[PDB]
Amino acid sequence: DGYKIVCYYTNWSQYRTKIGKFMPEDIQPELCTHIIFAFGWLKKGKLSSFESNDETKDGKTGLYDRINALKKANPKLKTLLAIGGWSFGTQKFKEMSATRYARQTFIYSAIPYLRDRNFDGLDIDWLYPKGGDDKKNYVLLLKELREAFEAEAQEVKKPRLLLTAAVPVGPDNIKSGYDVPAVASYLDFINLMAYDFHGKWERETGHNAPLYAPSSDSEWRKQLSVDHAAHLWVKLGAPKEKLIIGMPTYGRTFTLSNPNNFKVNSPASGGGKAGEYTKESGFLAYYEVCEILRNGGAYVWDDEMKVPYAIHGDQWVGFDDEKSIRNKMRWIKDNSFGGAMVWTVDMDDFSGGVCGGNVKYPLIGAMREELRGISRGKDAKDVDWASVAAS
Repeated sequence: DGYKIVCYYTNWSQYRTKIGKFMPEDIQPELCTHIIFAFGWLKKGKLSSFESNDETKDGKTGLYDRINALKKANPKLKTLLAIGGWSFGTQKFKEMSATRYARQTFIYSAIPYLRDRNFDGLDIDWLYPKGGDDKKNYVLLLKELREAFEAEAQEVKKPRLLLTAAVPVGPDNIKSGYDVPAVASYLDFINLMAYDFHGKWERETGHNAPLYAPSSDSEWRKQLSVDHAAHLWVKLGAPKEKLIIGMPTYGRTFTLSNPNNFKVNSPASGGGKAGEYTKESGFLAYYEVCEILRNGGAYVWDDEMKVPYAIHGDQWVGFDDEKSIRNKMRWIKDNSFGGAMVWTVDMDDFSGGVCGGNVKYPLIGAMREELRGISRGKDAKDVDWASVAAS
């Protein structure tokens, strides 16, 4: 019971190098209440593996089992397998949801797939259903999934498989694809993707996940905040306690058109340069932002948005730190939402050796501390970037 801490683990984090290298055993069993495995896949209309080393074969334990092995040390921990995401696209979801036969084919493939691999549930990450057909068919998919999960539980006399989904924060995306009252009814809980509010696809700097929109925001764009998105879902009929609010352990980066104009909503020429470990322009892991702040980068706290950004030369990154995360946890409690979701567990300072505070998982550890009252350790102090970094 209490607030949830829902952590996404991404299987491609296994390929990162040096400090970035992450494996299932790097997760502390007591860190999260739920771990979601990103991702499974779809083949011939049925739930399947993303990559062969997810599976256990011949002598060799796969990633699925290494993640689920965490439940031996913490029997209260729940695991789910996610299907979807950006690589997956939309066409495969369209075809799988379009007819009852295709939906049932997926569903009766999904139940044994999960049970045989000791998963406690399924997370749907269709990004995104769009238009009237998708809007109806998505509901039909969740309805028939929940239906079948309910029946299975009673027949096998085991706790029912959980059904969850990751959902968008953009008002237009929400309106086009989501019959919210029906969607919420069939889901156990809802992982609100409260990040990617801004990024290199825009011509000015903007924060990845502002709690509140800056005053320099046009009036369309002030809709783009964590606060506005979460309350929009409530207004549309989602129960507050089913809303698990996403928290990014990453930032979105820009290259400033002029290094002297570095505030939020400043002209940008494109994405920030790629980090060594995540190798993606416009994007940095939290521990990559830490490296910047520990090597000459300047830190700005925006008291309007209640989030920080960092500047180094013409490089600009909007990210979340221990300060903004704790304030967001207070906002979760003040609004009675269901808990925090994290994207991802593998981009926090999981080794505890990069950001300088010598605490493993400073960000997620802070979430657990604020929401579930569990200490990060005796002398675990937040990094005060205001004094540590430049200004």
